[PDB]
Amino acid sequence: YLTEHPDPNNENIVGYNNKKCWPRDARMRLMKHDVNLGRAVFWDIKNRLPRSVTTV
Amino acid sequence: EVVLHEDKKYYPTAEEVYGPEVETIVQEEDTQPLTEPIIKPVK
Amino acid sequence: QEWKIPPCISNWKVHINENFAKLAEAL
Amino acid sequence: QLSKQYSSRDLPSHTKIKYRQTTQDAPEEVRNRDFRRELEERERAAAREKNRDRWDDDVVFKNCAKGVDDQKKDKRFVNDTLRSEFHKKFMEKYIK
Amino acid sequence: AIARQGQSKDKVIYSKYTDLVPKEVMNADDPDLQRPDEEAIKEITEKTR
Amino acid sequence: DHNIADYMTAKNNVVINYKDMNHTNSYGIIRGLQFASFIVQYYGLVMDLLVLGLHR
Amino acid sequence: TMPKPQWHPPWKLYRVISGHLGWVRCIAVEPGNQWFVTGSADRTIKIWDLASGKLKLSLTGHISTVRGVIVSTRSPYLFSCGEDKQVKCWDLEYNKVIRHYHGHLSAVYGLDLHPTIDVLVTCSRDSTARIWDVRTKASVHTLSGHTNAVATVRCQAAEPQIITGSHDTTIRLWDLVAGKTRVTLTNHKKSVRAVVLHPRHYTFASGSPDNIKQWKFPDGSFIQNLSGHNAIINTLTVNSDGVLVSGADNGTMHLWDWRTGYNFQRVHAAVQPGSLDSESGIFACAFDQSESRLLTAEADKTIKVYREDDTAT
Amino acid sequence: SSSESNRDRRERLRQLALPYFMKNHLGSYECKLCLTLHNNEGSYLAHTQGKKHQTNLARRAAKEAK
Amino acid sequence: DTKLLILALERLKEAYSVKSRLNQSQREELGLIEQAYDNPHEALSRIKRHLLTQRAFKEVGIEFMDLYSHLVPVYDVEPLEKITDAYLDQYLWYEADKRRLFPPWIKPADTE
Amino acid sequence: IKGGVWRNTEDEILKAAVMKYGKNQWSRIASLLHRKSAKQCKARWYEWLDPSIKKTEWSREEEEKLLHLAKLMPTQWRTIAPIIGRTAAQCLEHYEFLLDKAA
Amino acid sequence: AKTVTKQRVESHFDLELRAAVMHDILDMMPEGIKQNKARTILQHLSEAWRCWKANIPWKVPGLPTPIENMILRYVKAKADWWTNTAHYNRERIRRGATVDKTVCKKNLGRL
Ligand SMILES: [Zn+2]
Repeated sequence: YLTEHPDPNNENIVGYNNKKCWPRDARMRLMKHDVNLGRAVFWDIKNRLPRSVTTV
Repeated sequence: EVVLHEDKKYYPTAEEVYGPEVETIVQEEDTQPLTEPIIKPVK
Repeated sequence: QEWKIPPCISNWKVHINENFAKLAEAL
Repeated sequence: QLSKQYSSRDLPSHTKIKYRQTTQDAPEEVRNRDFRRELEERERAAAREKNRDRWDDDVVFKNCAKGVDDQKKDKRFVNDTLRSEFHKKFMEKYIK
Repeated sequence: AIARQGQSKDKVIYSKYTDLVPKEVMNADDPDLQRPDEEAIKEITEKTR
Repeated sequence: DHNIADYMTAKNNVVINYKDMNHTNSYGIIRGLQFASFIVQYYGLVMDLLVLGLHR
Repeated sequence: TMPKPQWHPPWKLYRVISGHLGWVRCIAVEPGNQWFVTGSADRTIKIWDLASGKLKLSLTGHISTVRGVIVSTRSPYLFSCGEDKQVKCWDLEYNKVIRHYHGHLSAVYGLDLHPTIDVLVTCSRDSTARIWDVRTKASVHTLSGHTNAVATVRCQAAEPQIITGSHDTTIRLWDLVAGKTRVTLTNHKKSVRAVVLHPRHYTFASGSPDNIKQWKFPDGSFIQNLSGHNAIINTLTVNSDGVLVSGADNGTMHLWDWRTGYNFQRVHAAVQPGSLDSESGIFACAFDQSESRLLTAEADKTIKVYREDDTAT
Repeated sequence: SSSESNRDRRERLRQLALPYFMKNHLGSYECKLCLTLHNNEGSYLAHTQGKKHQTNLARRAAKEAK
Repeated sequence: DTKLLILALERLKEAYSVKSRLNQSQREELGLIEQAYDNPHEALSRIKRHLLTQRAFKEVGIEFMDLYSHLVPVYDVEPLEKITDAYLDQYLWYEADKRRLFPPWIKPADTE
Repeated sequence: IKGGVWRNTEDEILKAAVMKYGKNQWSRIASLLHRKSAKQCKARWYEWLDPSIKKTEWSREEEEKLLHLAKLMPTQWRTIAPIIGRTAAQCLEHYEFLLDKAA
Repeated sequence: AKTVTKQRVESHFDLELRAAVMHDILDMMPEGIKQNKARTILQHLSEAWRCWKANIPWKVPGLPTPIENMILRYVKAKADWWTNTAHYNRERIRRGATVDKTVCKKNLGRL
């Protein structure tokens, strides 16, 4: 992921969605390894779906 | 070549139509949020 | 004559791409 | 022949006239000003500010998301009510 | 005199062809076209007020 | 059986009418069909085969 | 001509600002070149930074299309009038309406402020124009007269204080204190939509679809006839440099030498990115205080700013 | 009674669209060329709007033109 | 076959179960479904005849149910094609479940 | 119960009614006929009675075009029908006629 | 001096649109000299507006191009007004501020 989509400013944490219903200690922490692992996941999934078929 | 209806351009870029010399800017929203005074009083 | 106006009598009061061929024959 | 009828709206309100003051921008200042210089320098300042600002060994598909950098569709303003990007978003949102 | 008939002599009314026809130039300026003056304006304004 | 298929498909191609408006639907599937469910779940099976991959 | 007269530099388009959702019908500029304001079919009044062109402030409160906007010089007010029927006075100290002037029977097309007296003059479809006492919200006078909708009204200090024109093609000059007509000009064949008073000369001009006439003061002797560009023309506006601009419904804009009727430049401007070709033409336009910028309000829902070209000759 | 309105409306419609159709001394509709009797003018009109009624007018057309 | 047709017909009848005076088209639908109970083999043969032949159907009405957030499309079909399609659906799902078409991971599932 | 075979009387009266009232008012036209509804009247107009509909043999070009398109977009008759300029039911019948007479 | 109001707004907007077009164009288009198609041009206006509501492309075989560019202009304006109003109302209902029997059904029809 970082190969095709670099983030030198660590902006992957700007638009990441957490669930704000929960209390803070229950809500998800924000860390580089964790967040970027997330976007890498979602990106890997998306690349298996051709845009003309469906998308995410 | 093929363009999905997801994109499919209609109309040229904003900038292109006017030409380079003019500056085209789209103001949406605004700034100086309203509690500010246009014309600020004396004190 | 030019400013003759068609009466607005009221009613109230298609092409295809060839890529479909390539696709269908492909399938 | 003037009627003795009245109405709520009509009654006094704001009987005083707020004259502009000197720092608000009284006409006296305006007459003296060289607007053109002021307008130029402000413009220049604005410009400067702007400048400052800026495995899976098996799959059907090789990467679709190569050069797909969003595109300026939300930068284009369109004077057409049904093809404005605002309208698209609205249409997308509220119908299923 | 037909047209005036209703009105007083004082009140003006255009009718002849001459009125219609153009008059030219008048130069960059002449005393002929100018804004009454400061002082006339003050008088008018005060009386009006 | 090919007949069932041609029926199901040919059904999704019909005229949508609301008061004044009429148009043909040549592309998107109609949800409101009785059997539309089976189309949805089967097609979804296909895209699942895309996402997971055949081996997994 | 006199001798191939008064060489003026061409203008170029400098900037395009989007951000109205309706037609922009009206532009006004603040007394200090700080901010210029626009009325729209959107029902908003927006105030824009002259320099950067960023939007400062959106006001809401009209019910229908805002047609006319004035920023007072001697008091911190906007006046606006609309298709609604309502003329409102906004106190820009709080950005709220403090008074409302009530009484026209239809849409109010136009309005203007007396420069020294403190009285507001408005035009309406109902064929009248009114003189309103700003302070008491009172119909000082009603100017009966024209047989159709009054379109554009201008106010001046000297003689014929009120200059007005209507869709019935005739201009009346109104003697303020009497509220009666001194002069009727009938020399346009089609609707008079715009008039403008020349900053220094003591003359005035009127525009119709057919042509544009200048006038002597008072009493409107005929002077000149500028002919050229034929459209339904909505705007006439003039610099102290003698530059007269004519807008039009077909999009076209022409620049004129006030003195001679020499039409030095013709500007036909591209419509906005989306839009349609037909939604072209400028409803109105104005000049900043420095005479260095020309602003236009267009049906393509934009504001264009023109800047005088510095290389020119 | 609603039924009564239809009878009225289907006579007038067959009067508009209508030179041969008539009404006898009774109420029925008749084609004076073909000498046919029609239950309803519209039903009669269709026979009046038919290709046989058409012909027998042409045949009488020729038969007179001779 | 009778099993399937019965199920589908009941399903269709369930939308109108409260049954105010309804309307004309709905009336046609109740009368036609009711017809299907009396002479089932007729209905089944007519259905299979459609499924073997007709490729052109009539226009579907459309309207939007309002959830105050996102609208929901709603389609309206002529009763004949609704009975036909309904039986088609009960059948397709039945054969499908018998043959284990859908793997377990698809779970708007009957079991749970 | 309302459904049934179309009659020359109902069909001609449909002609006259459509002529008088106009295309967009169906409930008014269904009011005059008996044993027929508005939907049935409309679809009966646009399917068959409509004079713009072409009733005649198919030329060679129309057969080439119909066969090609039907091999292009299988089973879609309401998409093809406007392209060849014929009614969907009609071009259907003609297609099964081409495969029927072809063997 | 009746005051614009919710009951009267739609009627008001169309009233002053008919007037806007009428004054503008009959003071703009003319040289018919007798009466130029005022009833008729307005009937073309309502016809075009219905056609755009039905999403039917509207092309009159004969017509002056200034009249056509006219109608297309004003019709697009009214379309912008109607559409923007629709968006705004769906926002109000979404937030659940407005309880009205009519604006819900109307707003539905619009979307
Ligand atoms: Zn006969």
